[PDB]
Amino acid sequence: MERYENLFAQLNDRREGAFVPFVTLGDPGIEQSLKIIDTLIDAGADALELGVPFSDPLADGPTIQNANLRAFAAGVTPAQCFEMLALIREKHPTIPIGLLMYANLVFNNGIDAFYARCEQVGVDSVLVADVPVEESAPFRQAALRHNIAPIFICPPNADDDLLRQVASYGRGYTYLLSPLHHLIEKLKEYHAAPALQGFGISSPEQVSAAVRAGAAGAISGSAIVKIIEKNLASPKQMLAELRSFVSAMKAASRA
Amino acid sequence: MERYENLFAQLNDRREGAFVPFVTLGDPGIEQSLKIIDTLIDAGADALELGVPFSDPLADGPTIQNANLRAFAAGVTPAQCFEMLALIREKHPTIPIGLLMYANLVFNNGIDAFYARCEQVGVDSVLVADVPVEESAPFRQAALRHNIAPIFICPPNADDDLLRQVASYGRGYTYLLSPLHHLIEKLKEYHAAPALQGFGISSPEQVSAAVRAGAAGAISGSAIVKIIEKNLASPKQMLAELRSFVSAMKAASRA
Amino acid sequence: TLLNPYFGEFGGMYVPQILMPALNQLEEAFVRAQKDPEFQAQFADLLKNYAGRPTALTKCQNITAGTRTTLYLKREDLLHGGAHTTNQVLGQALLAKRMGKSEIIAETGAGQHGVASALASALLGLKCRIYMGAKDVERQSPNVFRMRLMGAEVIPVHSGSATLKDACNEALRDWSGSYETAHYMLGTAAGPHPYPTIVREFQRMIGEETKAQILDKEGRLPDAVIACVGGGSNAIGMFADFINDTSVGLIGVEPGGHGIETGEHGAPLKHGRVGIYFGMKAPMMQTADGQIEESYSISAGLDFPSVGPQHAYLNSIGRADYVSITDDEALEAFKTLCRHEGIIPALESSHALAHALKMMREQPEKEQLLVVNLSGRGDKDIFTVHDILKARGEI
Amino acid sequence: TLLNPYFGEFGGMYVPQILMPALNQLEEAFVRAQKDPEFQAQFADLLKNYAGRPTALTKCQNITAGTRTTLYLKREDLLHGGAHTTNQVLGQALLAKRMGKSEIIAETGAGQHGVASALASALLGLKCRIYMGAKDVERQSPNVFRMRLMGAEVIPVHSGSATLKDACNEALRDWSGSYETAHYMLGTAAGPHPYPTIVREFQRMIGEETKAQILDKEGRLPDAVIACVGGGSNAIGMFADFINDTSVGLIGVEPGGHGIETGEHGAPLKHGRVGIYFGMKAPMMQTADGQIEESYSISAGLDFPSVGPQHAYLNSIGRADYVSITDDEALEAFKTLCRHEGIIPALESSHALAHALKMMREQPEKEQLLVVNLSGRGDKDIFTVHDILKARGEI
Ligand SMILES: Cc1ncc(COP(=O)(O)O)c(/C=N/[C@@H](Cc2c[nH]c3ccccc23)C(=O)O)c1O
Ligand SMILES: Cc1ncc(COP(=O)(O)O)c(/C=N/[C@@H](Cc2c[nH]c3ccccc23)C(=O)O)c1O
Ligand code: NA
Ligand code: NA
Repeated sequence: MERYENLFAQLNDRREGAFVPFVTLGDPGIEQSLKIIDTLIDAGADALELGVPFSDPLADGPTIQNANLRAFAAGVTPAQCFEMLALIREKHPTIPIGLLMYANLVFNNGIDAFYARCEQVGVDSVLVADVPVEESAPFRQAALRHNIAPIFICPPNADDDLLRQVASYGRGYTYLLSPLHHLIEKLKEYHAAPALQGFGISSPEQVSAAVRAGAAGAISGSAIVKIIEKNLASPKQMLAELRSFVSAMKAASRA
Repeated sequence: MERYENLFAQLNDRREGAFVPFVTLGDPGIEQSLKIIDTLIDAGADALELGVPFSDPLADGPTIQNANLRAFAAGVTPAQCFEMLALIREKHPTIPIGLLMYANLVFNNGIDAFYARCEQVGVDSVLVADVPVEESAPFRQAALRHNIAPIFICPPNADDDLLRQVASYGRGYTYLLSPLHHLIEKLKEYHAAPALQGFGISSPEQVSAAVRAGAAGAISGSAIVKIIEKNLASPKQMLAELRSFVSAMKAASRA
Repeated sequence: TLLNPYFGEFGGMYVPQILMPALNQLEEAFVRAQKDPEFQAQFADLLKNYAGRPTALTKCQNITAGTRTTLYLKREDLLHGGAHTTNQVLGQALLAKRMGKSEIIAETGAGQHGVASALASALLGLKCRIYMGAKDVERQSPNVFRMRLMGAEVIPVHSGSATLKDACNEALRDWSGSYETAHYMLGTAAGPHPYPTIVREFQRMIGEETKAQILDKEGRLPDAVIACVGGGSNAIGMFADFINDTSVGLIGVEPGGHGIETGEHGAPLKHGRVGIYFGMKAPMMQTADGQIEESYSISAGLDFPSVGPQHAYLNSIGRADYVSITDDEALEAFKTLCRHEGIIPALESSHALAHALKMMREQPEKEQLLVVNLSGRGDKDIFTVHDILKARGEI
Repeated sequence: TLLNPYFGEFGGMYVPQILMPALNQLEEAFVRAQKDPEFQAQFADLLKNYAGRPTALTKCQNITAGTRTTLYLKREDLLHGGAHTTNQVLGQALLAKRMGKSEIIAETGAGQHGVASALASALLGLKCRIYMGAKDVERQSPNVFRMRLMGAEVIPVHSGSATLKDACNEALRDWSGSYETAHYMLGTAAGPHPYPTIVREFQRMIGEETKAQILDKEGRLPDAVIACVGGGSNAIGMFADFINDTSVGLIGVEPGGHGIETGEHGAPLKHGRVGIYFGMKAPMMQTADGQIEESYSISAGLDFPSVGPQHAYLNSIGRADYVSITDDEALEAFKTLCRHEGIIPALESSHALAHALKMMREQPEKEQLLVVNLSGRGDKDIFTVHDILKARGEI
C-alpha cells in the first residue's frame, strides 16, 4: 500500500503524472520477460501492472489473449510468476507492483493464502478482473489484512453508489475506464484513491490529456503488449522499441 | 377367336399340347424382331404372345423390363408394333396371335378404337395385364364386338367365383399361373377356354409336366427373352439358340 | 367391394388379378377396424401420446404485414417424424398387424413416408423395406440416415426417372410376390381402392382439428384452406371436413417445376389427361401414344406424374380449385417463412405457402382468412436449399 | 439484488464491474415481467400456439420388456426447434424486447440453443449473432445450416478447445462491449445471477406438465425423474416442480466421455472442485494450480467443464443424485430407442436414457416408475452417429 502513497506523494511534488505499463508475466519467455520489465523501469515507468496467465481470460481482448498463450507456451505457471516477482522486487525495491488476476487463481488455494503470498514477495496491490465490488468482501478483507491494496475498476457506466463504494473499499489507486471530468470530481470528493485513466491509453497525447483532465496518471493496458507481439522475431528491436515508447509516454506525463 | 379354336381342334387330333412363346415386339430391333418371330414359328411355335413396349411395366420382372428398354432404344412405338403385326400376319395366315398389353395403351385413344385396330391387323386375342375381371366390362365387351378373345389370368390364389367369372368372360384360352390339377378340373367343369400353364415354363420337362397334368399347353413367359438378351452380340447365335430351344420345348408337348 | 372404389369416373382397382384378394382383404379389415372401439382407442392413443396430436394452429405475425390477410399455419411439421405422413402410417400399421402381416413395403420420395413407415415398424415390431429413387436418395439424404438408423432397409431405384413413380413400380412388383406376409403401406391417397379412401380417413384429423381451432380463435370458418398436392394425402386430410362447408374454398397446389410451358413440372390434374396407371384411373402426364411422362419438381415429395382420384373428382365438379407454383416461387416462400416466422418448412409445403403469399400480395386490401397446411419441416431440405441460395448469393 | 444470487455457497455474480448494471437491469425486468399478466399471456401464447406445448408423455412399449420397470419419456424432442432450449429463449426474447434491446448474443454447442435463438429472433425482429466452437460447427453441422437459413450470424470460435466454454468466453467478451443494444441470451441455467434463476423459471413447465401427466396416467408420482446435465437447464426444468415431493428421486446424468479415469469427461459436479469462472462459484474441472481444464463428451451439448449452481446445491444437501454415462453407453441407448421405439433422440438425451436402462437392467425384478427427460431429437446427430456405427459395422 505504502509504496503507492510514497509514489503519489513524490509525483505530486514534481507536478508529474504516473505512467503505468501493463505486461503479462512470462511473455514471451521468463528471461525475456524479466529483461522487458527492467527496460520499462529504466525507460521511466512509475509503477507496474503485471498479469498472471489465466486459461480463460473472459475479460480480455485478443492482444492479452495472445500474450497468455505465449506465456503458457513458455511453460509459465502461477508458481513461476511468484518466483519472478521475488527477483523483480530484489532489484527494484521502491517501485509499486500491482497484479491483475482472475478470481479462480486467487481462490484456488484459499483467498487468505494468496494475499499472504503477495505480501511475502512484496506485491503492492491486486486487481481481480471478475470480482465486482458487490462480491469483493472476502477479497478486500484478506488484502487489507496482508497490507495489500485492493484495486477496483470504475467503469464508464458508474453511478453515485458505485463511486462511493469504490472510494470506500479501494486503496492504492482507482482504475478509471473513462462524464470523465465529473467522475474525477466525485472521486476526489469521496476521497477515493488517486485515479488513473485506463481506457484508450496508446499514445502520449492521451497521457497528457488524462493528467490535464485531473487524473493522477494513466495505465497503458495493451499498448506495450502490442510492441512485444510485433517484435517477437527481434528481441533487440523489441527492447529498443519499448524503451522509446515508455520514455515518450512518461514525458507526456509531466503535464 | 376362331384361329384359337382351329388350333386346339387340330392339336387335340394329334394329342399334342400347345407351345406358346412370349416375345417383346421390337426387341432388340424391328428387323431382328421380325426375324426372331419367323424363327419361333419355323421352330414349331403353335401360337404367339407378343408384348407392346410400355414405359412403366409394373407387372413385369427385370427380363421383360430390359426387353422394353431395348425396344424403346430401337425407337419402337405402339404404331410401329401394329405395322409389324400386319407384316407378320401377311406371312403367317393361320397362327394365332395374342397381345400382352397394359391398360393405358388400350385406353389411350379409346377402348373400342384399339380393338377395332387389332381386328384390322389380324390379332386374335388381347390380355390386359392390369385389368382384373372386376374391371374388365368395357374391355371384354369391345373385344367381343371386334371378334377378339379377351384373355384372363387365373392366379394361384383363385377362388371358385374367380374360376366361374374367368370361365364365363374369357375366350381363346385361359392363362394359368399354377391345387393345379384341381384348377384344371374346375375350369373344365365350368367350360372355360383351354388352359395354358404360364408359370415357370423354362425347360421342356415343365412343358410335358403341364400337358400331363391336364393343361392344353404351356406359355414360356420370359425364357425366350433371356436367350435374346444373352445373344445380343451374336444375332447368328441368337437365332440358332432360339431354334434349338423352341424345337425342344415343342417336342416336349407331344405328351 | 364393400365401399365405392370410384369418385365419379376416377379411381377403381386396376391391378393384376393376383392382387385383388389382398385389396379385398385390406378393405374388409379397414371396414371392421373402423367399427372396432378397441382399434379406435389404440389409434387415438398413438396419435395423442406418441405422435403428438393435436398439432398447433399458428397465426403468422410478420409475413402478412401491410395487407388485410390473416394467415394461419396448421403445424404438421410438429408431428413426430416431421410431417403429416405419420398420421396414416400409424393407422395402416395397426391394420397390418390385425391382418397378421409381419413385413412392410413402402415407397418414398421426400423420405417422410419412409421415415414414418420405419418408426411405426420399429414400434410395432414389423420388418420394413423401403423403395426410394436414386435421385431422391441423394436430394433427401438426411431422411435416408434416419430410416437406416431405425432399422429399415432402404432400396435405391435406378430405373426410369429414379424418382417416386419408379419406386412405386418396384413396390407393386414386390407386393405381387410377397402379399402373403407383407403389407403394402402406400404413401398417399392414390393407387388402387381402397387406398385413396383409407389414407383420407387416416388423415382426416388434420381438417377436423383445424376447424375446431379456427372456430375457437376466429369464431368463423376460413375463406380458404390451401395445401400442396403430390399424391393428395395432406390436402385431402385438410379438405375432408370442409367439403360440406360450401363457403370454404379448397385450393390444391401442384408443382410447376421449371414452369408448365417447359414441360418440366408435376401438374397432371390441370395439365395431364385421364389414363390408367398405378392401379387407378386418373389424370396423368402422358405422351400422345400413352406412355407415362416423367414429372419434375425441386420437391421430391411432389415429383409424381399422377394424382389421387378424389382430387380429380373434386376439381371436375368445381368444389376445389387447383393451381401451380414454380420451383422459384417455392424457394422464395421457404426463405420468407424461415427469416420472418422462424419456421423452416419442407419444400413441398413451401408450394402451398407460396400460393397463399401470392393471394395476399396480388390483392393487399382484400380481407381474407387463410389456412395453409404446413405439411412438414424442412430439415430434410437444408443441404439442397443452402446450395441453391449459395450458388445465387442469398446465403 | 432483488433475488438471492446464491444456492448455499454456489452462484453469485462474478463478472467485470461493467456488466453489473446489465445484470441488475435484467433482474428487475424479470421480476416485473413475472408479475405482468400481459407478459404471462404472451409467453403462454407462444408456448402453446407456436412452440407446441404441452409436449406428450410417451410410455415405452418395448425397451422395458422382461423387467418390472415402467418408463415414460417427456417428449421435448417434439418442441418446435427440436429441443427444450426453445422454452426459455421465448421468455428471454420477450424480456429483451421489454428492455428495448435490438440485438441478441448467444452461445451454442449442440446448436439447439443457437437454433432456438435464431427462430425467436426471426419472429420477434431481433438481430442475432451466435458463437459456436469450431469443433461443434463440424460435429453438429445440420444446426449451422438451420441457424444460417433463419438469418442468424454464426461465428466459429477456434480458441482453446473450440467448444462450449470457448464460445461462452467470446460471448461474454462481446456483451462487455455491446450491453447497451444487445441482450445476452445465455443458453443454460449457469453463469451469473440472475441467469440460473431465470432459465429455471422459464423451463419450469417441463416438470409441471410431467407431474400432471403422470398423475393422470398412473395415478401416482414417479419413483424417479432422470435428466442429462451439461449446464443444467433441462434437468432443473424437470426437477423444479418435484423438489418438495421428497418421495421422488432426482437423478442428473453428466457425461462420462471416454471414462472418468481417462480424465476425458465432462463431470465436474462429481469429479471437479469449486472454483470461480463464467461469472459463478461452482464445481469445475480445473488443474492443481487453478487453470480451467477442457471437458470432453461425444455430445456437444454436454461438453462443458462446469455446471449450474442450483445443481451443486441440490447435490450437496443430498436432494438430488448425480451419475455419469460414457460415450459408449450413450451410443447404445441411442441405437436402442431408434430400433425399438421409433424415436431418434439427441446424443445428450441418450445419456439420461442410458442411465434409466442401467437401472432397469441391473435390477430387473424391482418395480419402478421412471420418467426420462427426452430433451431433444437427434437429427443434428445422425451424420456423426452413422459414421461411428459404420466404422464398427452396426450400420
Ligand atoms: C412434408 C411433405 N409434404 C407434402 C407431401 C406431398 O404428399 P401428399 O400429396 O401425399 O400430401 C409430402 C410427400 N410425402 C411422401 C409422398 C409419397 C409417398 N408415396 C407416394 C406415392 C405416390 C405419390 C406420392 C407419394 C414421400 O415422398 O415420402 C411430404 O413429405
Ligand atoms: C437436446 C439437448 N439436450 C440437453 C442439452 C444439455 O443442456 P442443459 O444441461 O442445459 O439442459 C442440450 C444442450 N443445449 C445447449 C447447451 C448450452 C448452450 N449454452 C451453454 C452454456 C453453457 C453450457 C451449456 C450451454 C447448446 O449447446 O445449444 C441439448 O441441446
Ligand atoms: Na402429382
Ligand atoms: Na457440465
